[PDB]
Amino acid sequence: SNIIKQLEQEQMKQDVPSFRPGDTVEVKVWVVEGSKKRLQAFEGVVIAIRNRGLHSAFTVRKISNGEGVERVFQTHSPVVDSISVKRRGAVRKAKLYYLRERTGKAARIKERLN
Amino acid sequence: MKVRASVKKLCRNCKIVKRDGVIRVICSAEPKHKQRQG
Amino acid sequence: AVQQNKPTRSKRGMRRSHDALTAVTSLSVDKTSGEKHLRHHITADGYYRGRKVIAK
Amino acid sequence: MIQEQTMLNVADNSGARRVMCIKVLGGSHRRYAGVGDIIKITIKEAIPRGKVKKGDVLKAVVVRTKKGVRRPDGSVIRFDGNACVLLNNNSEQPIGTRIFGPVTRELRSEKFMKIISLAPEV
Amino acid sequence: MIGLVGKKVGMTRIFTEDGVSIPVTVIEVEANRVTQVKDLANDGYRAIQVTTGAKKANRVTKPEAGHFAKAGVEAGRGLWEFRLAEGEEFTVGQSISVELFADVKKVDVTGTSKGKGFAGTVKRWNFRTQDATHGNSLSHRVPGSIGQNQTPGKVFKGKKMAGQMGNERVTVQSLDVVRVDAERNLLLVKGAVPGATGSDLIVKPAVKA
RNA sequence: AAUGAUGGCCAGGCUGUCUCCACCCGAGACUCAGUGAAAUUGAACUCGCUGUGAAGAUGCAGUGUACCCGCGGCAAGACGG
RNA sequence: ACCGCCCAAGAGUUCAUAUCGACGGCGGUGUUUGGCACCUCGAUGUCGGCUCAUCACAUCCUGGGGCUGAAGUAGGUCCCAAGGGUAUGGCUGUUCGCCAUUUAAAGUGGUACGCGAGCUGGGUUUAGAACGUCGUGAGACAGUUCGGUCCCUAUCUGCCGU
Repeated sequence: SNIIKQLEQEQMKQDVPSFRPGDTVEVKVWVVEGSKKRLQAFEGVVIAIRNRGLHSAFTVRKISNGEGVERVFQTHSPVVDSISVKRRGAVRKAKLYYLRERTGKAARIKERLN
Repeated sequence: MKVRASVKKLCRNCKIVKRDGVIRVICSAEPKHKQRQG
Repeated sequence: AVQQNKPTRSKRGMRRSHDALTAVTSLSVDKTSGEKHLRHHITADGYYRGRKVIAK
Repeated sequence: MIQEQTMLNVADNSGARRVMCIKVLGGSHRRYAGVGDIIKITIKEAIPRGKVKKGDVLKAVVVRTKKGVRRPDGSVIRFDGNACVLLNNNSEQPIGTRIFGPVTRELRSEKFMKIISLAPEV
Repeated sequence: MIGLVGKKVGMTRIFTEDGVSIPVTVIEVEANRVTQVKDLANDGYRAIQVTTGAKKANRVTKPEAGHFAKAGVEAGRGLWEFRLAEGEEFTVGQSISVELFADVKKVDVTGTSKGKGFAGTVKRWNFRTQDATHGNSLSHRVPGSIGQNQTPGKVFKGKKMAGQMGNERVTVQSLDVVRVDAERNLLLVKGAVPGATGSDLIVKPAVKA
């Protein structure tokens, strides 16, 4: 284990934001459009988190004007440039698989504004 | 090009060539005139 | 699902040739009373690694 | 990821809400094809006064499959439901005139450049 | 440039500057050693016998001690011949550097694969399944028919039969290059070498050119 | 009309029925101890390939190949029971 | 029987073998429909589906190559060439078949019309009951529809690993 330990001890991200399983999340993932680069939003909640270091995860659940295109990010892949928080969530458990089918008028959860 | 047991001369310009052991047909007049023993 | 012809006498031995038993012969000799005891086993007097454990 | 008779929603203004996978294009045995895959399928319904009628058959230019879409870091933008956008026989392009909902940038090559002109999303 | 093989450290996904992902093999190779002459001169074919690694003082046995004593060398984990390619040519006893993969652009992997014991035939060869219902008679995974009838009536040699597979040497050649650290003696490669993790697998510059 | 563990077809819901299978928990299968069976059985030191023959060869002619003996599996053949 | 080929009416606008052919002629293979009854009736389980195959080559695409009434293209024909490859659904037990739509393309044949001590049984040869028809009946129909029991703990050969 002490082999890659120094290898990738220098490849995990540098300044990741605040979330919970159910905190609102948006991974600005630099994607291919035309001939220039820009940032495009993917704002959502975490339903599923992986505290695994570089190969870990922090989950974003958007709503794509009715049908989303769902994303399993790498927090520590530089393809995730950064995260900018709009609000965190109030969660109990570890994995918010419920965040999906929960929609429209009730789809909300309050802010865990503490 | 024609292969059968029946090979013969057909026009004025050919050479039925024994190229080894099976009879043949060539043409030096027309492309149609080529055969071998069968 | 059966033999079709009855096997010979001699074969039966060879099939039995590897099943021969193997002797231990690696006796270990203790340092307190010298009672023969298996290496790594408390003696019949319940001794191993030399000392009187338990007590029976 | 559209296979024989795949449940199919429609992203377009043609009226047909119905399509169903029956033959993939581009090479024999081509099994799991989606994203930007074109395949043979048949229409099973339309809107009352639409440009297609019950029974008309066509292929597909996909924009959604329940499998979502991979991206440079191994990341994926994943589809919730299998909703799609058909194609012409000769002119290609979805037989319709107004399309809605997620497509895939993987369909971006100036051949489906028609749609990429004015979409709400991708 | 002979190949260099290591202990299958493990693996990683190597992260880059512009969104590049490189899940790479992780392997250990110490300063290698060629330990003998093989060629025309003493055998008539040319090869370079090589041991690498170390051994605990007490366990270097006298003849092998002499083998290394005659060698006068530290113990290494094993002696390998590199067949001399008319530019390849070594003699006993040298402790080696790794620069021999300066460019390579592709190397090998050959060694004991993951332990599996009797793997199932379904996995060894990608066979098919029968249906799980409508009267299946206890045949959810059998191989099915294998051979013909009163005609040749014998089983062709080589027939792919289920059984133990893997957990053994496995040559993996013509393999793209990703990265190394000579200063650390790792080998980190897009694509991960066979075997059990921690294994040695023959990594050699490409033989498919 | 109502009825039917009745015959045939078409909608809705559903989901590992399938493209295509992955993992996990239980009871056997494997090693050690003790007890301890059946169908079957001219006799056998019991290889492949061409050909010939009460006309589809382990056992014939010519011809290739192969150190002695186990253990876990598989089911083409022994016109297998 | 099939394919193959021999003759040259004739055709083919020309030109009997660009590509066809009268009437007649001589072969090859042994796969269709056939004959004969030498072996099996003190038991050699029938149609078809499913998994896994394998070779021949009278060559389907690819490869080569020639020629062509083969401009590019796309054909037609002849010689070489057997490494690799070779669709998904609906309709009926079906094979067959037909059809919808794809692709380089959906080659032809042997192997007990491969394969049940690896699976199924929907069809075809048992007992129930029906209709048409046929006889006085008993019942028949090779005419049609509904229902209906499948065993093996692997000695030897062989083959995969150890």
